[PDB]
Amino acid sequence: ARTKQTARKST
Amino acid sequence: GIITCICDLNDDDGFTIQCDHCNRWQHAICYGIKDIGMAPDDYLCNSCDPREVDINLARKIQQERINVK
Ligand code: NA
Ligand SMILES: [Zn+2]
Ligand SMILES: [Zn+2]
Repeated sequence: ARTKQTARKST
Repeated sequence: GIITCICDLNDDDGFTIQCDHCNRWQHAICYGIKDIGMAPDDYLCNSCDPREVDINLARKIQQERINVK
């Protein structure tokens, strides 16, 4: 299927 | 880019999946899809194809996300 996923990261 | 989901809390939760038929988006977690790997090749939302799905749980999860922002 078609998906959208947002990743939030901190370095 | 319209979110229409069974929780009736249609803001972006960071992981959405697009219905193959109506092209509206759902929260994957409301449909029990915990990660991309759990998403099937073919996918229809509950409006386009009624399924057994825990609507109260979906609302609970999304309402909780909103309540702790
Ligand atoms: Na369905
Ligand atoms: Zn939802
Ligand atoms: Zn649909």
